[PDB]
Amino acid sequence: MQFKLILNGKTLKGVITIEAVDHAEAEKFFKQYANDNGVDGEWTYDEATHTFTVTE
Amino acid sequence: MQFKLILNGKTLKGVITIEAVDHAEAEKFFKQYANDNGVDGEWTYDEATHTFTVTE
Ligand code: NI
Repeated sequence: MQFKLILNGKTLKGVITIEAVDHAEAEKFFKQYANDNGVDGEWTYDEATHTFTVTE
Repeated sequence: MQFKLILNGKTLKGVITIEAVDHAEAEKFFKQYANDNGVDGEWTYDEATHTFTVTE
């Protein structure tokens, strides 16, 4: 299902949409996306939006 | 499966194990647990242990 992640970092801004199976898959997938492109921070999650964000 | 919650709060420390259906309902049980018992802070998640943390 549709899960979204907002990469609100220093240099880069972003919004990614995926169709992962659940909160579990979407979560690890986004931990790895943010890590691979160099934004790491605290993760916020709204379950009304199915939207993760990571803020630096 | 057994999901865990590490409550790192100013005064209170805690560790809860529950048997919620998935990462989703465990995380919401832990969200409404955290406010219901009055800890507000930053959440990190370990997928090796099935273990949430909130550090106030
Ligand atoms: Ni999560």
